[PDB]
Amino acid sequence: SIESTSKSNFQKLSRGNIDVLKGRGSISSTRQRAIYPYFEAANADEQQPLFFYIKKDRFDNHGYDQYFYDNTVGPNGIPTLNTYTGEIPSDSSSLGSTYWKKYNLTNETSIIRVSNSARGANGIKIALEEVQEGKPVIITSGNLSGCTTIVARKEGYIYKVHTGTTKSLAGFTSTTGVKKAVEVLELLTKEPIPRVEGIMSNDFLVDYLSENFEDSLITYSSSEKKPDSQITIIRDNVSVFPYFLDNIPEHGFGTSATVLVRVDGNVVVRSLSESYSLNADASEISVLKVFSKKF
Repeated sequence: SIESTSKSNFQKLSRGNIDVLKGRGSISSTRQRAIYPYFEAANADEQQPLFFYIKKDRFDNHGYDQYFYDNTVGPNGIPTLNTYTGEIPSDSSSLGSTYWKKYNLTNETSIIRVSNSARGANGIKIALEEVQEGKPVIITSGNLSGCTTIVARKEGYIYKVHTGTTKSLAGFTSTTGVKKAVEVLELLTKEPIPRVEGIMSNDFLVDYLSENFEDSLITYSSSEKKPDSQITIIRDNVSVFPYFLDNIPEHGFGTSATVLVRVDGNVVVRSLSESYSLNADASEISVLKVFSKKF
């Protein structure tokens, strides 16, 4: 039953098993419910004037944060960063969700959804030690449609940033989007005055992550039509995963989910990025590429 299968899903997750998320689509909902783990968030948006926000506060029940919101979508807009519990991992606001609209992970699972901002990046910083046994945490990116996500670890903390644009600013994500993501990482790593003024590209992001974090994973779109997006440098402590590759999938989306679970007293961190294809009516999905990484 949905109930028995969902309980089984939870037990697998609570034991640090990330296979429970493989090939089941994106986890994404606009629901808002307070969760137990403390974490910090930040935003860097490229509007005029430029905008920056640092949040060292908790997300409360029933109530979006206007600075992590985009009123450009739907009859009343939608949040770009929100927290909720696992009884409903995905809802009708998510086109890349199938399995998670039917089955769940129970209310004992906590979820943090981090989307990109209108013209920039949103990011969070969470301590591994904040996780409690039997209460797994999932950081989800929602559906990726050209945007970039970054997951990285540094001195007991996991950082996850999602950058891109909701509008059709061609070439934005691989350039200005990178600048916004780096500014957010700087703000979350005790640098109140970030100064990222050089030439931006995905290569810059790889070089930056290599120099400032222990290990990281970049989930992005690689396109010859927008060469700044193509990575040409190699760094041993930076893994890269192109979920979109030059018009392939012609119709689809990417996913990025990171789990933090305390198993037998030790907090484990695993990340999973996938690429899916969608049919004309967007009613069925097919997994194409998968990347599994332990932090």
